Amino acid sequence: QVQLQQSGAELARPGASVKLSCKASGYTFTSYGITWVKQRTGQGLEWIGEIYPRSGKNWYNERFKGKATLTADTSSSTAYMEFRSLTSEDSAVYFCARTEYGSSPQWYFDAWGTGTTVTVSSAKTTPPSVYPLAPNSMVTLGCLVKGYFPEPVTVTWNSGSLSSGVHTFPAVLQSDLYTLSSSVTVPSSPRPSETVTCNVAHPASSTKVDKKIVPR
Amino acid sequence: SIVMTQTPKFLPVTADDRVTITCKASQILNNEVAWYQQKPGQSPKLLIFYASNRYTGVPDRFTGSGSGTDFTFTISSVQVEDLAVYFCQQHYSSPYTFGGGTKLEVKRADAAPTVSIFPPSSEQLTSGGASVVCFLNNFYPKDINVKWKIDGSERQNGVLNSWTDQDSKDSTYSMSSTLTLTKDEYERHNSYTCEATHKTSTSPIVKSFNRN
Amino acid sequence: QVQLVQSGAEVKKPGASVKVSCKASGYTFTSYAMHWVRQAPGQRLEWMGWINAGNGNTKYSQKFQGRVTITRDTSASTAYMELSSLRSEDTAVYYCARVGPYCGGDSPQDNYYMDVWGKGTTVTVSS
Amino acid sequence: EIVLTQSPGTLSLSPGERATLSCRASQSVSSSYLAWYQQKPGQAPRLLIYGASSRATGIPDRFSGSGSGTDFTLTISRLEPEDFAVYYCQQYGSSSYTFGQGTKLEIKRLVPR
Ligand SMILES: [Cl-]
Ligand SMILES: [Cl-]
Repeated sequence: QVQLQQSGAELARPGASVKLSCKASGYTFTSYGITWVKQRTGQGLEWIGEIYPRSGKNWYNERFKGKATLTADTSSSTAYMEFRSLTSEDSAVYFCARTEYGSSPQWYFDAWGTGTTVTVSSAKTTPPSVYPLAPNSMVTLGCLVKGYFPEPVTVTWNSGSLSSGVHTFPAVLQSDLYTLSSSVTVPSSPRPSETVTCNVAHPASSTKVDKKIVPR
Repeated sequence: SIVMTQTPKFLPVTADDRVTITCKASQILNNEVAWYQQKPGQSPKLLIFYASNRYTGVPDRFTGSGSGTDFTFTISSVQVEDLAVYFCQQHYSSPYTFGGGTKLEVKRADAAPTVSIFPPSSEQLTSGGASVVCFLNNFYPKDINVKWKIDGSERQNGVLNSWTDQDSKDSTYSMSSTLTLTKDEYERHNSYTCEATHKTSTSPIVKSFNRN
Repeated sequence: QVQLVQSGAEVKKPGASVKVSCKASGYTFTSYAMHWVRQAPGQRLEWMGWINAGNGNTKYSQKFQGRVTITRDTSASTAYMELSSLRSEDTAVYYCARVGPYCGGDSPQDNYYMDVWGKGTTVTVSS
Repeated sequence: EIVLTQSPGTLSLSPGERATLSCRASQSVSSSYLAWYQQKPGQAPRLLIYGASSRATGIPDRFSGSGSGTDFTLTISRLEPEDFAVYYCQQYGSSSYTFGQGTKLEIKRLVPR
């Protein structure tokens, strides 16, 4: 089983540097190459460069030569990519992948790694402010989770007893913080008669909040 | 930097449909084109390499062909487990470049968005801020526009939007638009409105509330 | 285990053509180049041409341009060598050989020797 | 073209002795583009040395490659009966791929003693 385990999500400040890890297992590390691909959330892939661990020889995309540096440690079967002078444009998911090799590098990648999410920001760990959202047969309620950093948060409704008719929207960046929203739809008889509560947790700040949706 | 023009970018499909994805290169290649599958929140998986060759484990319904400038990737009969984004890639010369991608979705009957507007909560107003939230839930197709109006005056700045992916159950889409003001300006106006423009209706779906 | 299995011996008349096959197994066929070599009775090893099993590009010897045709079949992991308008001097053993694996050196040219050889295909041009 | 001239054409030696084969190029060739091969009668050639001095997989230590430029040398430390065969050198640079005429390493015939 080919496997490329990538380090945890990196959080760096602008102008700082980061070094991503890519530990390989399930095959002979020195028999293949390791490329790195950039993927900004919601769009295509971008090739960064290549390294051949057995010899250390590396190829680069001209766009990343000064910013990225590819190394590898055959003793630990780990590939590294160091980024310098980080900017908001560098925030993305970074994959490592194993490259096919024969009589020469083939430059297509048959095994991809976990994926490391890099966030370039100066924000500090901030807990969310959870705000209820209140206004026929159905009733739609909401839960506004605003001003937290970093990702992620978890959201449930009545401790999970409300699972159908629920969907949470992706977080957006608002004032260098994250803002999220969750929607729950229940029959109009259950509420306002029977309480509806949104359970929000922000593991990074070690905060839990339960906000009851009150009618106006 | 060779350009791989991949079409279509978005493709609705029904189970057992024949999917055909095209990928045109900006210059003449031999056959160094590979194809990848990426499911939401997952890593890409190689499917085809050198235009025609399947990778280990790939089912037979996935095929690829082409040479020179035109390359095609076909699914004989799409399955539910095949719903994902598909990329072509050229492994001919450096820098190696991928296509724009092709996202599949489950075809579905049209559905109008259930619109719901929520005024700022009492809790939030204790912080000098006010967020008006608008939900546009369970509509198809995905294409939709949301417009805000304060006392009938269109509002642009301060509006952040967010879209869900296609729901696994009802195969619908949902959106949330959030107008965020200061408590000061929020109290300078009376009515607040979000208008949803969707192909299911020639006139927008309007929801409003009065701060008083 | 890397193996190149060639087709059986051939006996042709002058003017005919012959096509030799080279079934490859034990490695990614499309990731390597392949050489074709012949050796006439009591003569040197003679290079004839190589083919990129991936894209199919070929380079032929100038002593054989026009007569030799090297092709590939990725679906079958088989290379082919066709020699037309045969004459007595073409009586020889024809070999297919895969090149070596790319070490991380200057260029793949550092490993375009004949790493793995086939066992040979005898072609005899009589009468 | 790049012509390779091996010498001697025939080398008659006994087991236990040292054999020294020479491959001379008409032009200067990079060491990384020089290969040696061994061919026993009836068999197919076998890779022996690549890159002028790198042994192929499963090649005894008594085989050693050397040289550079226009003069390359294959040396067999101590001859074993399995080592008597034909030996070809090859230049596999970008230009073309050419073999030498080959050295015939024979078993020396002796007078009774
Ligand atoms: Cl990820
Ligand atoms: Cl080798």
